[PDB]
Amino acid sequence: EVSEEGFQIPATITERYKVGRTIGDGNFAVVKECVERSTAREYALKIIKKSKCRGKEHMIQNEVSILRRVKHPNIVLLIEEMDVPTELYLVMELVKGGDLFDAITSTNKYTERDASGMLYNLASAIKYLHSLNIVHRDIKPENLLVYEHQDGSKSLKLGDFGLATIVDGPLYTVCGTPTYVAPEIIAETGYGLKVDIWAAGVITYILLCGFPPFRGSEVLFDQILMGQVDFPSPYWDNVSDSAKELITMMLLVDVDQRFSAVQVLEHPWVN
Ligand SMILES: Nc1ncnc2c1ncn2[C@@H]1O[C@H](COP(=O)(O)OP(N)(=O)O)[C@@H](O)[C@H]1O
Ligand SMILES: [Mg+2]
Repeated sequence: EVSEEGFQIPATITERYKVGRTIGDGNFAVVKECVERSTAREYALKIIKKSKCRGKEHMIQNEVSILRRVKHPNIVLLIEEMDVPTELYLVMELVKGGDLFDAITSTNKYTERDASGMLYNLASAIKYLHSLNIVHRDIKPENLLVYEHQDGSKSLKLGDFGLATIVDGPLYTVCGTPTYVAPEIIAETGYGLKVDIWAAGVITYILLCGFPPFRGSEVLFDQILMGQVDFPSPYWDNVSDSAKELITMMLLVDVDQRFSAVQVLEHPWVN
């Protein structure tokens, strides 16, 4: 069985799953809808194209090592994995509401009730990862999935563990998306778990006004290193002081003063 992209879907996958349409894509993966034949239950099939070397070998990947460990309602669950020489197949929980990048483009901005609930979901996921010493390093809207409840309410689920790792002393790899990257990453002075809180702070800021706190014009990186968070008029005039205070504590350049996920969850705006 060959997909439209040319993927040679393993026999064991096609035996138990009916592979459907592409529901999402990224730089490294193609994600499809699929249906477990025995139950008619829907799942997502994530297909990761592995990095090729000279010769017949392919480079090894880290994502499954982290995904196997993580089980939380605000994290996309891994169901099964199938490694073949050229690609890796991941059967995951299907999140029918799509991603937060498309949601933000469609809706523009959110109410404080909606944004606070979304931050509670994200900070809940981060608290759980940080309890396991796992830093995600790629928290941003395209990696957040919108779960739609039977009553119409929504919850966020964190996905894409492609850059995730274990923090056992400071990390130095410069990685991430400029809009969401913590100043200590760009500064190359050593970073840890709280780069995820900075990313969450940037997302919360975007949810309430529709644009990021550091937009640049070099100026972008200088803005991030200085960390001056502005709440410009009229866009932020009707937003509460409580929301602004929490976003400020999440976007502190001083990592020791910056909130932990626990401190975010304890803040009155998310309670
Ligand atoms: N489990 C899932 N359920 C529904 N859609 C999913 C999904 N996992 C991923 N997606 C969609 O596929 C896109 C890319 O998947 P992701 O895991 O982020 O791959 P990547 N590393 O290439 O960026 C996501 O932005 C989202 O639109
Ligand atoms: Mg992604």
